[PDB]
Amino acid sequence: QSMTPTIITDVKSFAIKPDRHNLVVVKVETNKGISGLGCSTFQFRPLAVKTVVDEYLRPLLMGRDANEIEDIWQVMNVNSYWRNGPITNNAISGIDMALWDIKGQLADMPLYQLLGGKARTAIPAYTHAVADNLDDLYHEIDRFLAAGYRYIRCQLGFYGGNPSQLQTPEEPISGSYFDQTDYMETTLKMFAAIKEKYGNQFQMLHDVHERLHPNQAIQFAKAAEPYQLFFLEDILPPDQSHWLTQLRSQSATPIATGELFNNPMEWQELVKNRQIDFMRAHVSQIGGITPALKLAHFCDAMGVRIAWHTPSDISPVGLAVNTHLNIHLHNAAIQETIELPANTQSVFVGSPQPKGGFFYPMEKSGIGITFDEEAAADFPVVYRPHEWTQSRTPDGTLITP
Amino acid sequence: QSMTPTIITDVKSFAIKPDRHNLVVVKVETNKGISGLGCSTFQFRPLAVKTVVDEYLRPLLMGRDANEIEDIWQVMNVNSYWRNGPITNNAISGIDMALWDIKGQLADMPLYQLLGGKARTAIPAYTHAVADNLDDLYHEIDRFLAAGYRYIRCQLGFYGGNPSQLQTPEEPISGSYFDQTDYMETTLKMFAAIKEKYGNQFQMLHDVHERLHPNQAIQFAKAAEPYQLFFLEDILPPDQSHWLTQLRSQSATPIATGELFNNPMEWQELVKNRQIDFMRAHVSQIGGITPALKLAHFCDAMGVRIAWHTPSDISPVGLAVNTHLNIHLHNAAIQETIELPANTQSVFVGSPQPKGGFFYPMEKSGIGITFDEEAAADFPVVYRPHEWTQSRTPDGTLITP
Amino acid sequence: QSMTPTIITDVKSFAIKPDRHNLVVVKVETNKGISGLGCSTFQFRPLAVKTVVDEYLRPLLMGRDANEIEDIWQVMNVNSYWRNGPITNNAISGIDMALWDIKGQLADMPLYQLLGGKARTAIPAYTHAVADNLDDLYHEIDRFLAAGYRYIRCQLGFYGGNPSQLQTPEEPISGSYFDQTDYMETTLKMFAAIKEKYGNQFQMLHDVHERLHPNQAIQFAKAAEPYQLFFLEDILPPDQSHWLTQLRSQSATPIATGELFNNPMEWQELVKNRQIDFMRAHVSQIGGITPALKLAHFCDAMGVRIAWHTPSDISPVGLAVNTHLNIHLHNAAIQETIELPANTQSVFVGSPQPKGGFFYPMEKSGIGITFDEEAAADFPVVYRPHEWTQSRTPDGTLITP
Amino acid sequence: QSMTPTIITDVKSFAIKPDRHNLVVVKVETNKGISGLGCSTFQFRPLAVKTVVDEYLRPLLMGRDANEIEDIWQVMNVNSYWRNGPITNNAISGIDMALWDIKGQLADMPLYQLLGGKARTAIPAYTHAVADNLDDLYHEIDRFLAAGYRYIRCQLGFYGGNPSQLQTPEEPISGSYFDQTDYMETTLKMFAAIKEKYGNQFQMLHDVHERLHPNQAIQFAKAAEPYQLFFLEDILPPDQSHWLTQLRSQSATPIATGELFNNPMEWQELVKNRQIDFMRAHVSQIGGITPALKLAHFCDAMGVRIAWHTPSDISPVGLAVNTHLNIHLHNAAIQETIELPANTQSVFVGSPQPKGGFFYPMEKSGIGITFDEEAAADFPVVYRPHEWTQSRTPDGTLITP
Ligand SMILES: [Cl-]
Ligand SMILES: [Cl-]
Ligand SMILES: [Cl-]
Ligand SMILES: [Cl-]
Ligand SMILES: [Cl-]
Ligand SMILES: [Cl-]
Ligand SMILES: [Mg+2]
Ligand SMILES: [Mg+2]
Ligand SMILES: [Mg+2]
Ligand SMILES: [Mg+2]
Repeated sequence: QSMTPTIITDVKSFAIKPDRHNLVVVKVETNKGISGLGCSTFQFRPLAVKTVVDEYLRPLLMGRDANEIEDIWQVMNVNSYWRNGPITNNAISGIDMALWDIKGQLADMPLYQLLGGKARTAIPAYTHAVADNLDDLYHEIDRFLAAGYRYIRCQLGFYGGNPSQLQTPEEPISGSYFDQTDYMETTLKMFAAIKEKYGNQFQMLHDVHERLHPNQAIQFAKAAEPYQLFFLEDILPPDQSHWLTQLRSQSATPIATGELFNNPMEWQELVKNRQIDFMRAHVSQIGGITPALKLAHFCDAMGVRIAWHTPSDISPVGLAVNTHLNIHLHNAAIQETIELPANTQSVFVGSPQPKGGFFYPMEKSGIGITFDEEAAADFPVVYRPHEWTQSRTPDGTLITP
Repeated sequence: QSMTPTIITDVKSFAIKPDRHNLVVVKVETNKGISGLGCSTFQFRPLAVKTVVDEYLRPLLMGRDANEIEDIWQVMNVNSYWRNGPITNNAISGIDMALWDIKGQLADMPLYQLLGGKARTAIPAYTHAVADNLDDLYHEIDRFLAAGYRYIRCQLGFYGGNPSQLQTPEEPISGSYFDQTDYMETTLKMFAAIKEKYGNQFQMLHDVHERLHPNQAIQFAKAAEPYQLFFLEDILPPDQSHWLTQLRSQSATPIATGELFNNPMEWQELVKNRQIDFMRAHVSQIGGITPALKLAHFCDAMGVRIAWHTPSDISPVGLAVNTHLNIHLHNAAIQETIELPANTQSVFVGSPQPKGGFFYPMEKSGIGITFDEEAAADFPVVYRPHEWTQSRTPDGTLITP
Repeated sequence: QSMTPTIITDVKSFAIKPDRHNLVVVKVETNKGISGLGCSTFQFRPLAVKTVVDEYLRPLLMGRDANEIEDIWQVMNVNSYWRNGPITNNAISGIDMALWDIKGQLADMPLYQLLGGKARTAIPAYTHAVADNLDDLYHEIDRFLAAGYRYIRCQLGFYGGNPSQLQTPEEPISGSYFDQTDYMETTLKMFAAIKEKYGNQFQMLHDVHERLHPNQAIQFAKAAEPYQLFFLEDILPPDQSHWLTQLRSQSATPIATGELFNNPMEWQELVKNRQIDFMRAHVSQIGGITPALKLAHFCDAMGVRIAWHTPSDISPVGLAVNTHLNIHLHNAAIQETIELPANTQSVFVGSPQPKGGFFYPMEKSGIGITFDEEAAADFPVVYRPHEWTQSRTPDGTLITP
Repeated sequence: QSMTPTIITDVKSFAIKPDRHNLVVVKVETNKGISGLGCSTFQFRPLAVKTVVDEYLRPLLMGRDANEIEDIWQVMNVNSYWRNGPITNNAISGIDMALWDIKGQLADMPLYQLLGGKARTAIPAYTHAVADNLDDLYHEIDRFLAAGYRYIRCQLGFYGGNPSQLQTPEEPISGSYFDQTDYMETTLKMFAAIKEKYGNQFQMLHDVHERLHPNQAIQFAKAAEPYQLFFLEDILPPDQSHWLTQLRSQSATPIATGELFNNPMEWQELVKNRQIDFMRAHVSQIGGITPALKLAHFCDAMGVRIAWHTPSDISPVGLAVNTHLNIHLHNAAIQETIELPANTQSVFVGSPQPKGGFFYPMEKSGIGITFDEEAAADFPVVYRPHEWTQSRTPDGTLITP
């Protein structure tokens, strides 16, 4: 034959914290001595993801033929009967990505080539500029412009912190407090100042990060329209996305959403009805490369573009996968980038980095990342309280974070 | 590197007629000595497809890097500005399939493995039973049942021929004549007779082949409901598919359509609105494997299944491609089959054949078909008049064929 | 009788290039010595159109009664089973137009009279002003205004060329490059400058030529609204025209589209739902005069107007046909015009030319064009690479051209 | 030139009653000695139609160029500012038809040839079988079957007459009385009896003639479904046609309507939304051939077929026009026929008659009818009370007739 079964002989998970974020990576070993890596990084619940991989997915997968990625994905997806969700899908993602890594290595092709080759020369990147005053923000923007970036996510002010820092009722419920009206006003002030100073030199992005009640979100998105953002992101929480119908009939601000999605019913109608311009799914949250390709193709049919969520809390394996998908998929639009720290580079070898404001194709076979098991051992998970997920308006209402 | 450019060094087309149908196949040669085959078979206009490949696609493609299938597809698709259509897309398909063949060979994987592996053990097949009387029809059905088929397309009577054979006005316009009411009545008689004789032993399919005016189609599809067909196919022509809205609200007969499609606007709303159950696209009519994968994924998002059109007028290259797609795609449902004649097997080596009513995965790297250039030379194109495409009702109205 | 059969005794095609564009014209001869001409001009695939006419339509048509234009159209339209598309329809168009030419000659009436007579005195014309700077653009506009034009298509800048001319990634994929944001900004700058200088002296048109992603198209069309264009054309590619729903609910910019259409499913919903103001079909792309009349009447029912695509790459036969249709149809709005060069006038006699900014009725019987077979012989087809159909944004993405 | 102006030198109208129905015909004379005839027959208000032609259309039209049918139609249509309606449109129709007659004569072509030639060999005809008992109905059906008819409109019982003939309140308001429940029950009894006796030998039609309240109409149409009528006609009055939405979602009975229409807003949504299968417009009620062609093309786009209203109260000029339209239009379905009496044949020469259940193309140039002015003089209009238009249910409610 030209191809024999590739038998899974081990499944391992590694929950580690080299730098600021808890990561989870999965390694699948085979009888051929070809191993694959995958990203299962859900930084807030890494121990729970590890439990799923070690106690449930490993015994399910042992002995199976890794060549059949599609069937294995389908099996994993429904294996616990109840399905979808952030812990469930991250565990599945690590396996699915590792199987694609293995297939690329067997083919001796980088992942983007195995998938059908490139759709572009390189994918544009965007960086993040955030400061509590305009002067410091301009300095960040200036640096990125000199580095070749033509797309920059911009935020003025910080929106969290002790209730002592703003007007609240007495004895406020503990949490991370901000004022929605101050957030909107300050951000519009920022848009106007950046536009006046930089004009067409680059395109702003901005992430509303579900800070607003529905009508506030609609008003804010309308107000963003004159500033010609590349996109305005997450103006509504996932379960109130239908409110976009009112916005879309009166505004042409470009809309991105989806980093929070982990269930197809969150996006099915949005995509079918062209209610968003950019799908921002986090690949591991939707269950890996297998479902990501299908989603990208569904979006493409509707003219919806892709901008996978690629935050600081992603492993270099997940970063590499997004790079391959972005080079291959015709409807990929942009690649979110945050600089990788030194400890992380010590554990993961081969991570892509932007060059002159673009990410170029990665050429090693498979995903292209090597994992140093021994170095990883020095960086166990460390518990974080992440108080920003207890976000409150001044009256003490717990809002979507 | 793990992978160097694969430079296209020739593009050849072969219009041939080994048996009953004019075929067109394309061969792409590379600097690596790896060649790929593709199907461009549009049996009614083979010389026009050959003109497009030889005069336009060859000079466009010479020297390009065959690894970049996605980019090359995008380039070909819009290259003549005006696009879509049966001649345009068949020419593109032959190239696209050949590039996938090359990529599979470079990977040393059969196409279904390169795409992500299998989603099933084997795809069910269906055959065709057609006769002008019930007794002969039963004999065909009996033979197929003994052979292991559980799905059989059934047709009673022939619907064409000289106007002398039915009541028409005097001096009828020349054409292939039939009576729509006789067709409907005879077919319902067939459904009832088969159901009484065979019950649940197999599932019938039936192809209406756009024979009907819209209300007739709706009535006929409703009348088919008690007979539990696997699907009822092409009840409406492509430009009147919106009439399905009336049918779908009052009937649950399973509906298949799409073999005629060669423009995404033919299916976009049908799929988005779940107005069909099975998409029956002819892969070469939609431009090859690249767009077929995207369409299958779009359909999958909506719960629509795939049953690629696989008639007698398809080359063994196109047949092999459908087999790989059917093994790989989770939403593939069934594979239409017609027996391959001896002359064809003389020119094409490696064609898949059903075994016990299923098609199994093909294991040679790439698509898996070898083409005998020398044998092909003995079978030039031969002009056919195909009078059945001049179909008329008794009054002489030219209807969709 | 008052009328005997008109038997088709030959069908000839001529693929020629007198000037800048490959043309295809068809000639139908009859037993009455009355011949007709038709336009089958698809400049990018002229040899393929010729193959269809010579190898397939000629034998189908020989001996038929040319009087029955409607039946012959219906026969041709479905003759290859699969149908629609640019090559298929252009071949059909040449025959259909020639039959109308013959019928007009037998009637001794110009085509517009045969169809029912005029609906206006003369159809307004529009010309094209394009330059890479405002000063040169104003000089073009000034000249057209003095010539009597009240409608002028305006474009500032050129949007194509070597990737060396803009910022791209290294080793850019070959193609014709432009920047969408620069295109939008420069065009809005043009609208504002022309409005300030000329005010109400004439109405601008502008052709977006499917350069934009969907949300960009919507934003750009909204931004065009204050400039009171006669129409804004092709803001979206044909398979993403549904995105107009979002635009139409928030903007009253006049929208034209359809030059790319060659399948009724591209326009059926757009027209039914009044989502466009002007239908810009290219008559030969939709299969000739027979389907053009039906489409114009369907549009008229919905209040949609007609502006047939009449570019430089049309034969004088196609130009004459559009002139007759524009004089006759109540909902015809405007006639796109580009000057005809000398070599072309050497081969075709009788071409209409605008006078004082209008086209007047043509008075010779039939279509009114004579074709010089001998002169045509001096101008064979010459292959063109047309790199503009390989249009890319800076990242290298192949976009709709 | 090939064609000079054709100047209108007189317009005459003739209101006559050769047999059972008041007819109105119009004659347009020209400077060329070519005259045309048109039908303005609105049998209930013939003197009012004559007033419009003689007092208003004649002075408007005198001296105009008859060649410009399209412009003249547009002028007539809006000439009284307020427009549409049965008297307005019938007057316009007579002129429009006469101008087409003139154009056909100038072309030396029968009207169907001038329009583009035939779409079929001959149009099927249907006759009417009506009796107050089944036996007499069967005798009518038997006779028509022997004559070659395959389509027969069937009615059992008569639904009108003195209130003495059914149960009513005392001192009933004068009118023509019937019982809706008796009508529905008797008609379903008829459907069942005919089906049992004749089966597939012919297809029934039935005209509900707006006898029913909306829910009754929906129930009745559903109940007709098993009987496979060619169509069920006028189940609802024109201003309650929207009630079809409920019927269409649960029934596939074929629906025809439109003989009452004289305003495009009556049909615009019905056709656009495919809520009817057959459009039954009375050509003179919609303003003549010019708007009839447009309506037929609009219907064709939507897959709606045409069956022009051709009752006994139509002039032979109107009958001839319908015959030409039915031979030419691809979506024409059937031609209603009632036998022409002897006095009428004395005044009009050239009337078409069905042969073996079909109407064949008419071959004289123009419409093909000659009018005997002298014979017409013997048949002045005679006032009729037409009590059937005062239709009442037993309680005395005046219902749509
Ligand atoms: Cl932000
Ligand atoms: Cl084509
Ligand atoms: Cl069948
Ligand atoms: Cl322009
Ligand atoms: Cl009136
Ligand atoms: Cl009746
Ligand atoms: Mg975000
Ligand atoms: Mg079929
Ligand atoms: Mg254009
Ligand atoms: Mg009626």
